Amino acid sequence: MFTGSIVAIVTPMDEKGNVCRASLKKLIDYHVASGTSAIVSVGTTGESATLNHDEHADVVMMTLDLADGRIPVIAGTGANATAEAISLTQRFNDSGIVGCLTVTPYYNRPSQEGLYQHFKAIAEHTDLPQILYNVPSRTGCDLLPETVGRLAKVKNIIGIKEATGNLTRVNQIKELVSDDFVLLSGDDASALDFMQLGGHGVISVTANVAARDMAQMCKLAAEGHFAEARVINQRLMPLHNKLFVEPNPIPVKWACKELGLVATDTLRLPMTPITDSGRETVRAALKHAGLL
Amino acid sequence: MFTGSIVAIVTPMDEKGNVCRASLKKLIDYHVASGTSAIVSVGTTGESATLNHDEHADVVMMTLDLADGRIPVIAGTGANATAEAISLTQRFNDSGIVGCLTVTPYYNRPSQEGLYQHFKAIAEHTDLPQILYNVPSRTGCDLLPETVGRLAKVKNIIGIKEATGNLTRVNQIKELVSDDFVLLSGDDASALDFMQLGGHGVISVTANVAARDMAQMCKLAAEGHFAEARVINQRLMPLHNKLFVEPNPIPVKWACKELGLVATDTLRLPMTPITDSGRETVRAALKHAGLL
Amino acid sequence: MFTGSIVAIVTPMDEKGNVCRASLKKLIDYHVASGTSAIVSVGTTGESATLNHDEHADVVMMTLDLADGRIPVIAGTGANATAEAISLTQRFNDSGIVGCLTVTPYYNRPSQEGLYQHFKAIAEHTDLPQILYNVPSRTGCDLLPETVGRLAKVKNIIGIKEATGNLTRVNQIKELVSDDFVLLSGDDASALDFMQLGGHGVISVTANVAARDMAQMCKLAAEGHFAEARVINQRLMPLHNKLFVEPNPIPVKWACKELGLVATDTLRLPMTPITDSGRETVRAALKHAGLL
Amino acid sequence: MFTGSIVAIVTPMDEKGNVCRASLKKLIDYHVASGTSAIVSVGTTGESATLNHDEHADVVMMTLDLADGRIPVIAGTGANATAEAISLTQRFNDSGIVGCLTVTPYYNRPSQEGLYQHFKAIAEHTDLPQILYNVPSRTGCDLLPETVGRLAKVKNIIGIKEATGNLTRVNQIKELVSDDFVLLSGDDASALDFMQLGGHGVISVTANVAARDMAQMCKLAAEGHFAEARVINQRLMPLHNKLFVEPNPIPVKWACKELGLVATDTLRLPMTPITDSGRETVRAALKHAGLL
Ligand SMILES: [K+]
Ligand SMILES: [K+]
Ligand SMILES: [K+]
Ligand SMILES: [K+]
Repeated sequence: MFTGSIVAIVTPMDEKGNVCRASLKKLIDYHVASGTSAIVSVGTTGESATLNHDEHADVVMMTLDLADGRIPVIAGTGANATAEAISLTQRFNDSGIVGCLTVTPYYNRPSQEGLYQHFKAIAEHTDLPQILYNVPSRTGCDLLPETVGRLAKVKNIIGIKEATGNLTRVNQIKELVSDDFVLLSGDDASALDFMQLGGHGVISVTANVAARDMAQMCKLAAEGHFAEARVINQRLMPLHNKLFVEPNPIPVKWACKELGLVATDTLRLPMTPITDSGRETVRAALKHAGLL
Repeated sequence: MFTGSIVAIVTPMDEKGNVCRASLKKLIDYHVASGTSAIVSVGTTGESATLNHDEHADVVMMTLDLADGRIPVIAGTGANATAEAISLTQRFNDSGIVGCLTVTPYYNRPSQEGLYQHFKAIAEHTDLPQILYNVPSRTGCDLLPETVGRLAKVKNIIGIKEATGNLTRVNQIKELVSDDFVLLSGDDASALDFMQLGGHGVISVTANVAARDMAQMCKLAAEGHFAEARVINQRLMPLHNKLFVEPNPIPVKWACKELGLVATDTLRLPMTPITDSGRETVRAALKHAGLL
Repeated sequence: MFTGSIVAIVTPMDEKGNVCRASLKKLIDYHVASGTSAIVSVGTTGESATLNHDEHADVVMMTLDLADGRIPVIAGTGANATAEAISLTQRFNDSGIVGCLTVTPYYNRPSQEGLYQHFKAIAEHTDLPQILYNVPSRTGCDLLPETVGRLAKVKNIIGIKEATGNLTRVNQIKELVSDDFVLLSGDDASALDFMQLGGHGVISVTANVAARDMAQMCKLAAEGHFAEARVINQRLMPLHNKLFVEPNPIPVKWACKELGLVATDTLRLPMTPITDSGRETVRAALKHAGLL
Repeated sequence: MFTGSIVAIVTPMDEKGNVCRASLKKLIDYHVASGTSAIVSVGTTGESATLNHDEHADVVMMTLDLADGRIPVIAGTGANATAEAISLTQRFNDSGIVGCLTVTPYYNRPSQEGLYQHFKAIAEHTDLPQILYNVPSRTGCDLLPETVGRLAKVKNIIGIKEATGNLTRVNQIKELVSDDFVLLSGDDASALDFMQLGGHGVISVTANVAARDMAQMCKLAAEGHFAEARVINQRLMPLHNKLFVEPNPIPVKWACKELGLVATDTLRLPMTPITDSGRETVRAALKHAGLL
């Protein structure tokens, strides 16, 4: 659903930079077995920036097909041009996906009114649940709680993936939206704290390599067993952190290859191969989490 | 050249949001008459983000046509995917443009190495001069001086539009590159200071409405007459600031419409109409500059 | 104790800028009746910066005397010179105070090792419990969790007043210290969230004017009744915020005078009298909290 | 004058942490010989924070004595309490100092109005010229250009040591004040740029060890020979940066001891000894500058 450990899955690629079906199938099975709640296909971690709209749609359909109904698929549909966002959204209108993860327009820096207008129009062109995504450090703009409250009144807008790492925002948003509105963390290092404050889950990068643990940590947190949840979080912390020792998804794709979950760690420019020291660092975090 | 006052020209649109040729023609004649050094077609102020590649190409082509050789045209060709960037550049290869303004990949946040690989690849597949564009506030990433030093070694990469507003950068970059490498300000409010420290010009938003004063100011600065350049810069300061009271190009498009330079101030979503409060602030700035 | 609503009390002054005993007595009685847990005398809010060491000591002794054992008194003992801090601490060694609130050296910006050395020496010259105080925005330096863990091993160092507003720090510090180590919020706007994450109380400014409510909010939070705690927090939020509409303690001293708790709102330079719009703002927040 | 290279001189101490006259005498003779314009006695680099008012006065007095009229002395007289500032200034009234360097109140964070009241009061109770000192990184507060414009109207306030490193400030302040108001850099790494934009000098930390190069560099800059000034600035750059590898004055005191200029590099707590890693970094910077 839109609760628990939702994975922002990587798009495994062959040596040529094209989606590798075999590796994608392995990852999906892994998530189905590990207890992951849902899969966000072609989000930032899935290299949505270097995949054209057609390739993007292909990856989503393939994932949907490989999921075979065993696990829900949420599609990344963000764009910085309102017409473009609506257009990408419409490709999935009756695809089988359960909702869309749509980011605030990046680079062009619209006003809060622009942000509002942008999401309102997208929402009016689909029946699919829309989950807002705010990540000021990559977009150059920040969706404020007041605007979220406004947008939460649109029937189709059902939640938000908050990636600021600004924990005071959980309750500022909660105070303005209904209890039905879903609050998901967008920052692994603080997801547990986010949950202890009232969040409902996390759209995770760490979950790519430690799905079992992340799912367990989230269930406990959900049941209010924060003390035992912290133990898992402590084992994972070096991963929550070192997975960004280099531009995500560079560290997570290598970790995946290393773990034997994907065939290659190939990425598309401007993402480049992990450095040697980067390898050493990630390998240690893996060791510490007990995955290696 | 790639010196002096270069206008980051707006893309005039009708009520339907489609490019308006008559207004564009008017703007071009205005710059030819005011002494503007060159025109940057379809850059950030030209709404590159909301124009599809086909519209992007048509606008650049229309501009060349309307310019009729009277003023050089530089096309915005930035993308956050290297392959997309290369393709976009190939569509302009022998169009008649003098160079390309290429922005650091936004949103995906690549490393200094990725940034290096990105631009090197683009430069390798064209013969047009490349002008790098650094604006961390909008992209989420920063092209450091040392990376600029590496890139400047590529025959094709001839300059940089620096928009951090961090003036220590002028001499940090200046010392790492060749004497003929061009440094252009990308921040109107600090452009004269930038030029006083060693820069060669400015890719201006203010030049859209104060083309003549900007051209004189830059010429005075280039000649070392900073005191007399400061006088003009003081008249223009409110505009340098107020043109950003609301998300650019919202204030400047309104200002063009107000002066009778363009028919409408219509923009594409997520850009919204100027507020009444914005109208009065920009208007007062126009009077201060002596334009209305 | 070192739990619940601890007030960073203002130092009421006559028209001449000297402590007003009558007004101080009224405030202390108010806190005793309202259920405030403890009083931090001559802290930042109490204008420790404009009071010399002798006047500082006089205010503490007077407060201690007026408290008459009905409520614990913690004394502010911070200084940016280690010898000076030790010296001020020693004046209170057998005064009757229950502990000292000592801030990280301001202005001189020592290293983490310097911070460590600084608090270790102070602690070695007293038997009084020491509560560390980290407020990077006023001091220019930041005491990191790792250093806190180091210092928490010193028997005499018993807790920390965290005023960064950085909520991820509650559990980073908790992971490194014993469960006996006290974590107090130093930021009213986020104190409840701080408590929900594991904090034990708040050294509050808001408590100066809404002591009953703050004490109640803290007890509920302590008993795990966060939902009802939020209701009180919501009523107080405009106060948590507008109390800093001007340099603290300018807004809180006026609120105090307005409420009739102190005779005058006189402050010492560089603190200046509240502005008219400042008054209007604070008066509204008071209204909203139902105090006015 | 209040032009050129002005050294923010260190306060040499023996093993016990007491002021060492012999080393001070040596430093003063060094500046007299190297061409240093003036000496700032007991400023931030001189450990004003760990010296009591009596020690502060003795050091300033010793310096005047040892200077024996061969070089002007400016005393640091800043305090975060207006009354304390006024008193400190009165102790130097007819001492022979040429002016006072007075820092914006740190820690208590006053408003622009408070800042204005503070300096006006100080200026009113002395006849010595006042040089304002803005360093937000250490004080937690910022003296804006417009407040500087107000203060500059006070006969007595003659200049500002600007240490933000924000170069747009030069002309923002320049345009608000009288032609004879002095602008001094307080940031070594950006001092030449600051001077190139209109500043008159720099109150330097690097001048402690490279007095001669700094004096020539500033004279060249004052004469408009920026190219030849840049050459020297490049040699000195590693030092401009490395002298802050560890909390100033830790690196610079070590450097003085290393050159044989001072007997010991002892500091007072919270300042701690230089680390071995620091030793090697500063040493390499000394070789680069050609001093060792
Ligand atoms: K809704
Ligand atoms: K080149
Ligand atoms: K302890
Ligand atoms: K003056």
